[PDB]
Amino acid sequence: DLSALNPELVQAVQHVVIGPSSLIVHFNEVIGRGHFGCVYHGTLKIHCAVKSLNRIGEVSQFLTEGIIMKDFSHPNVLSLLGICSPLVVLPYMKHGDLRNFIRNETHNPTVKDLIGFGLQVAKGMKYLASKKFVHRDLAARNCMLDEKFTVKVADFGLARDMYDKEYYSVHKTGAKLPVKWMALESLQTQKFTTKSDVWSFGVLLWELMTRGAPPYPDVNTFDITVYLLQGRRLLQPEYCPDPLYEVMLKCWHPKAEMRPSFSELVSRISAIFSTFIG
Ligand SMILES: COc1ccc2c(OCc3nnc4ccc(-c5ccccc5)nn34)ccnc2c1
Repeated sequence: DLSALNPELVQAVQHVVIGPSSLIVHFNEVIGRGHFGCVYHGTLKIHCAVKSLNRIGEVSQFLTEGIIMKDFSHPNVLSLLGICSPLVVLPYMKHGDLRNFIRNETHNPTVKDLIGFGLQVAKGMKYLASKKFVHRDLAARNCMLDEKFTVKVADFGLARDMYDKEYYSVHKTGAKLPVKWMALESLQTQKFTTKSDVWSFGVLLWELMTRGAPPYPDVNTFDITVYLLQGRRLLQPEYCPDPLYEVMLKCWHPKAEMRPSFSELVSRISAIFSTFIG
């Protein structure tokens, strides 16, 4: 129903919609499980990941969401190939999510590699933030790697889901929130900003430098606000450089407006990264 869309967006429908004859989808093996649906191998011949929304609004809104997301193009942001319940068609990310990749006893990223994964995330977020887009759920689980180990910020738009339900807690609005990645003010208000994405990014850097350790494991869910207000932050991982820890502390500034922009994070991290060999 093209009449129900913003007249500005009608021309973009032909570029976001995938005709079912162009897409093969392999429902025989699940590759990813989200709360809203499963993910499967797909051949579009380009390799893709096809996300079902089986488990789950306005069809017009679903399309506008897809049109917004398809226009996003950055090497460190997961693209939308198109839509085909509607199926979400995404580039295939061979090496899965960042957290599982750094936890994997196969592959041996160096400290330089790990900082580089962080830098890539920062550049993806710099792009997203320049598009005035707030991610709300930045974490290592929610970023992915392709065949060339290019890290991409994912889990947004039509790809948004809870892909690891363990790290989401019920608030009172029944919202299921990633409390251990959330900024102080967001835990209090449930409002998310680019500056709260910056807090989440600091936690992500910590994940990278610990190779995917769970943050605050001896804290129980929403008692995190209490824990933080005692004057606490995540401790410096053994292999995390001093200046990288200083960056994390800046990301966790009590005053949202004093946290660094993603541009500044790209600048600071590029510098630290350049000091390393191998
Ligand atoms: C080789 O195996 C896969 C599996 C799922 C994929 C995929 O699912 C959609 C998606 N979009 N954004 C995100 C962010 C995080 C996760 C995720 C999935 C499982 C476990 C943990 C996290 N999926 N995810 C997209 C593209 N490539 C994929 C490749």
